Amino acid sequence: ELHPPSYPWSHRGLLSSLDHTSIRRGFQVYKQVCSSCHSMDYVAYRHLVGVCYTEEEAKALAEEVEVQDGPNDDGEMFMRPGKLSDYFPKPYPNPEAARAANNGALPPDLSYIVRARHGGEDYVFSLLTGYCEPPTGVSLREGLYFNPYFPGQAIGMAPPIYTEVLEYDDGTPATMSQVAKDVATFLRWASEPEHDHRKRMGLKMLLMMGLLLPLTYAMKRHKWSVLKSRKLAYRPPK
Amino acid sequence: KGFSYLVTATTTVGVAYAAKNVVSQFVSSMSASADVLAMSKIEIKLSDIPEGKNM
Amino acid sequence: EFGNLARIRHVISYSLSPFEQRAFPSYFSKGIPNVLRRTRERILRVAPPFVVVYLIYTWGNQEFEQSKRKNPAMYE
Amino acid sequence: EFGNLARIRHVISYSLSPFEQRAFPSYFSKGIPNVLRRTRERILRVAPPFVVVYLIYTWGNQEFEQSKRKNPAMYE
Amino acid sequence: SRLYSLLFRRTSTFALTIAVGALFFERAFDQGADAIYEHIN
Amino acid sequence: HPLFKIINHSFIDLPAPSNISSWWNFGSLLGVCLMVQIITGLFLAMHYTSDTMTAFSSVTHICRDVNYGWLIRYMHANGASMFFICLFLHVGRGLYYGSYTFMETWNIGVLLLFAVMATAFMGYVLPWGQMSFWGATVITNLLSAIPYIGTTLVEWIWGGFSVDKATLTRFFAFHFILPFIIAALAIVHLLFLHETGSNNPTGLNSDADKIPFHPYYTIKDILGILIMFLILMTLVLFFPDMLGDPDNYMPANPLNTPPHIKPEWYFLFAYAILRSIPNKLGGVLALILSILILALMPFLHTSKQRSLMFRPITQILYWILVANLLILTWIGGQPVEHPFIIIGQLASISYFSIILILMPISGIIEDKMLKLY
Amino acid sequence: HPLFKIINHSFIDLPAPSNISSWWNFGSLLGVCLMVQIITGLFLAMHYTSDTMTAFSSVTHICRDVNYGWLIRYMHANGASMFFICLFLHVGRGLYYGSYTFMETWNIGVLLLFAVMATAFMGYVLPWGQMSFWGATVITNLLSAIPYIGTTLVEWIWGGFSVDKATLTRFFAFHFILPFIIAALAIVHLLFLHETGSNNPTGLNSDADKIPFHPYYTIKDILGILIMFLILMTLVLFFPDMLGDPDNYMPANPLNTPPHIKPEWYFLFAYAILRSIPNKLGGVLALILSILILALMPFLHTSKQRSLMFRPITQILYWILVANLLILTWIGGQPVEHPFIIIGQLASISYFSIILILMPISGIIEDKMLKLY
Ligand code: HEC
Ligand code: HEM
Ligand code: HEM
Ligand code: HEM
Ligand code: HEM
Repeated sequence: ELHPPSYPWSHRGLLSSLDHTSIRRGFQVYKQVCSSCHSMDYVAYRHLVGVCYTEEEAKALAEEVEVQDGPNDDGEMFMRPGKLSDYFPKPYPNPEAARAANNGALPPDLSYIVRARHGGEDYVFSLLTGYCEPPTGVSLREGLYFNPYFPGQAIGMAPPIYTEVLEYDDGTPATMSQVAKDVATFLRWASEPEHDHRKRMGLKMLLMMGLLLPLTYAMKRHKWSVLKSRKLAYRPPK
Repeated sequence: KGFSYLVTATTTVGVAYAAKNVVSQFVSSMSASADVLAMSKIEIKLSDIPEGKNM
Repeated sequence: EFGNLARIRHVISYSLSPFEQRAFPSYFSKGIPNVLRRTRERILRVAPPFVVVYLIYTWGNQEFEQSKRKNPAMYE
Repeated sequence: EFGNLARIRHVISYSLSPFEQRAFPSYFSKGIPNVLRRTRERILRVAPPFVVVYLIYTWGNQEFEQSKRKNPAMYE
Repeated sequence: SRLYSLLFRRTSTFALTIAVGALFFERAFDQGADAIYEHIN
Repeated sequence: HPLFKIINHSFIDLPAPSNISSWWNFGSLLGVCLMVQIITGLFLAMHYTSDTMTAFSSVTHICRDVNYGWLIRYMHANGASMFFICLFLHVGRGLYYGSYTFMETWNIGVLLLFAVMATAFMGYVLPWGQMSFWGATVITNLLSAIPYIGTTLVEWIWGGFSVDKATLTRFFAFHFILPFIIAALAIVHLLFLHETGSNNPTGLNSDADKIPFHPYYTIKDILGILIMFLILMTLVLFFPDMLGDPDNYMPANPLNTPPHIKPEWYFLFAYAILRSIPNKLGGVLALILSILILALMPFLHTSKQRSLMFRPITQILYWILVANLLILTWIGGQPVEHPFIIIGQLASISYFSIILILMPISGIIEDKMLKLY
Repeated sequence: HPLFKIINHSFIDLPAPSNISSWWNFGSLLGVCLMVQIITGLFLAMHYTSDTMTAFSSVTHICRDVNYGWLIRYMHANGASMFFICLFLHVGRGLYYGSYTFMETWNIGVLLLFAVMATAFMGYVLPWGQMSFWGATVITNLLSAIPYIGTTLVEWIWGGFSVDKATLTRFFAFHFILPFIIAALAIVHLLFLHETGSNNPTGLNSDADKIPFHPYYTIKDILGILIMFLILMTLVLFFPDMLGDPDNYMPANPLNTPPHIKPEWYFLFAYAILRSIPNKLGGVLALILSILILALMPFLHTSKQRSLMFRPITQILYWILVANLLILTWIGGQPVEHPFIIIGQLASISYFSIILILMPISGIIEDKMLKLY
């Protein structure tokens, strides 16, 4: 398999955090283009607050979407407006529905699409823009596309990002790439909602060990100096 | 003595600061999970109840 | 326990108090020479197995690639 | 451990092999008398308290019921 | 030298200085550390 | 106090050799890692559910909704990795310095090693990812190799026709309960050692030069604990997925098997051996021997010197053994195709021939060089 | 052999008093019960799920679909009841024969008693019935007594506003982990005792008459184990639901509350005391003291004779104490209404006055009768 190259991502930085405007733009992409077929089940409107949106913006985003279950006085499941506690919508009611509305193929939940695949951010981007004409000698059936990066180079998913597929509210030109980079940052975001935080803990941790180790070693060397200076002498009475 | 012990005292605070932090985060773990906190939501229908009744 | 561990005789043993002696006497003064002294007594026993591990690892990788590389003569 | 537990003197102690002696010598022969001997020695110091317990128990139960019982004068 | 004779020689005082220092160290460390993290990102 | 005596008999007034290097820290690190694992495991157990419908959901709920739950989970995973790093270095110290002549301590050790490997295997099955399910089926299938009672045993463990909820729940129970047995076996390990005292890198009788432990070596174990915590937290807070597999972040699909199934790194050496032997049973046996060959190690010592400090030919053979152990770790990773296979076959042949044949013959030759034999 | 040295010291060549009655069996029974509980608990853990949607379903699946799963579940429940029976008789033996003068053994004992009560409480919460949920809430809200530290602490254990799944899962983790701590504390309990040896019913120095344990108090412990197994099984296989409660066979409804709620039999004496004190806090404290008064017991011994074999007035006071302990067990069961309340209030007053005041005064009087005081 083609091995996606290394891209200079900001969050790839050791002490670098995720660009949150890019996570907001990538959440828009899902909301508009990739949400209808993939499922971000483990990410809920609550997780976004303090990352990409405020409380009222995420509340409006949740109330745009609608829940359809939960019983009623008649034990009558009813459709209601979703809240900050509701999770992201699902593309299809059940796995079979997925196979049905996707040419037999099952679009995997993107909840952790990146942590899932090996190339991770790199792979996702590689494929998103890696759509390419199958060369001579290879022929793909309907519902298949030659994406060098995709295993087998035959991904059922049709190319979902056409330049200017959606308009970024921020206005940043919606070029296919600018969109693939944003959705790769976002998908990364969901897979690790604490990328930034973990990194803040790693900073302070480094500093703390940075002060404790030298000192502890010193002590290790105070309490071991005694012996390390011990001079032995053999004095047979002779 | 003050040089050697100051190092012992310095180190202690550092460890003490880390130890409170580690122990603190665990106590926070046993605390409300984010999801559990997201329950401030609620709804009722006045028509549902007539005088002299609880629901 | 201590006191019944062993029997030695006439072995005098001098020592100094920790606070009375420098913490890192000639640490880099002799430390470097010693560390280097040490490395030269053990490098010939340690290193050449890992050197040939590196050669076998690279070889395997490259050989595997060549193995994967299509046989031009084949299919023609 | 054994050997350093205590100091006794001139206390001879005879015994017999298990297989040489009857397993249950006069088991019910003296067992009954002894068990009876024993009970009469502590019965006066064990039962009396619990007797009163049975009593409080009973009185308590009955009293409660009476409390539940409808007051005749009530409502009349 | 005064410090040793005052807060570092009596073990009780040694503990006192440690505890008090640690109480404030957190404030300083967190503040300083945060400044750095923010500057970085 | 009667209890205090135990402390001053095992940690304060214990006569320890004055010249033991940093390698002797590692076993204490293992004990610390054990506690750390237990503590983190307990804080995973307050939110984990051992149900196949909800296990992946509970793990994601730990990572996303519990306060610092991602921290405790990745500390648990990288602490298992740190446990196996310290375990391998502890075993390598025991092999290099001739510490296997403490035979009871060595045998309790190899029992502890078997228990730790079983605990880590069932723990890796526990998150119920794609990789966990296919990994479990694979090793459970290993048992089927048994000549006559194999099928039954496999089905027993699985608790059904194929691994399914029945397995997950009993694997949760066994993974919970075995580290306490490991702690008890570690107490027996410490006892069987104090009877004889620790060894020194020169391999000589260190009775003339012993020092206390509490004031002297504790600050050394504390420093080693601090360095191990530095490596563990830079593994958790900076590269939390460099040692794990990405395919474990997918849910367990019985209908799809991840094409590339690899057991975790520290099982790789064994994995290589298993794959190397053509016969299934042969593989299983060799695999077992791979670990067991160590137990067999105290009966193969044919030298009049305990340690390898003064034994250069056996030092060369030891580092060749470490070299092809690293080679077997690499091969396991590589897929099934030329020439990875041949290396695997040789590397396994060389591993068993160095441990079984080459080291006692070399020790005989070394005794002949010093005019001892 | 190091191990055999230890083995021979605590179970074979241990010098035991020759005249200890059947009451001295009970502690060994407790250890057996602990293992039995652990074993049965492990076989409940391979099928139990700690999810509020599936906990009752998993318990019914254990009782109905697992082969002999009803046997293991009812063995676990009635073994908890047998554990508390043997625990109460062990504590009564310690109180009657003056064994509390072994102060360290007594304090490790009362720590073990607190741990066993906490383990049984969370275990009874675990099946997630109607009675378990309302019992947990009630017993936990009890913690809500403390003014500044209490409220938050409660929700901390509840892990939320009110007991819900958050609790169940952490209660499963605790209830799993505490019996191993109980086993370690029991090892410390055995150590703090062998330093002093067991007591005899006469209360005298039994150093002149001690016998081995292997052939004399081992077959006796085996016979006691057999009798205890007869009572447990005949309380599982014939009367399986005798000690339980019927309302625990309904699922947990937060909207309804079982009309008649009561703790299990063993926790009642305490329940009575709590209910007796008007003040909530007072109740909690008295409740605690109820258990703690025992720890306080070795400082209240004012007699020159250790045992109660030759002390008839304190024997009468002891049996009055057992009598109103049974009365407090009955009252807890009775509902809140006259005159159950008054009895409860008196019974608690009499309990604390007999333990605190009446027994040392009686011991002084008994010393005066023998021309000792
Ligand atoms: C309207 C349909 C549709 C949209 C929009 C869509 N996908 Fe997909 N996607 C699929 C289908 C169908 C598959 C399964 C293809 C297969 O398995 O061969 C798939 C699979 C994938 C995979 C690999 C997993 C797999 O099983 O193939 C990645 C990565 C992926 N999509 C990324 C994206 C990204 C990034 C977006 C938008 C930013 C997106 N997709 C939008 C239909 C869609
Ligand atoms: C009694 C102590 C322990 C408890 C209670 C415990 C509990 C758990 C739980 C609940 C999980 C599932 C959550 C998770 O995925 O991490 C888990 C996973 C795991 N445990 Fe443990 N554990 C214990 C000890 C250990 C030890 C000693 C090891 C190392 C030998 C270990 C290795 C693992 C591993 C590798 C995983 C999987 C990590 C992953 O998800 O990638 N555990 N443990
Ligand atoms: C469960 C994992 C293990 C733990 C926690 C553990 C722990 C320890 C500890 C704490 C010590 C004493 C400190 C020290 O010697 O550094 C020790 C010594 C020792 N262990 Fe282990 N050990 C483990 C596994 C093993 C294994 C698998 C072996 C065999 C390969 C082994 C062989 C030894 C030997 C020989 C010693 C004595 C070393 C000497 O003094 O020369 N241990 N162990
Ligand atoms: C976990 C439950 C417990 C177990 C398994 C247990 C077991 C034992 C055992 C086996 C003995 C040795 C005596 C014999 O067997 O003949 C013993 C002695 C003793 N236990 Fe317990 N015990 C437990 C709880 C308690 C509690 C709660 C207390 C305090 C109230 C206590 C106080 C004592 C005392 C004072 C002794 C010494 C009495 C003597 O041997 O003469 N134990 N225990
Ligand atoms: C490590 C040891 C132990 C384990 C693993 C364990 C495990 C379990 C599990 C999984 C349950 C829930 C299943 C069920 O209730 O049917 C349970 C219930 C219970 N356990 Fe345990 N347990 C242990 C020790 C104990 C001990 C020491 C006690 C007594 C203090 C105890 C008392 C109970 C009780 C009373 C229940 C509820 C019984 C009922 O449903 O009526 N367990 N145990």
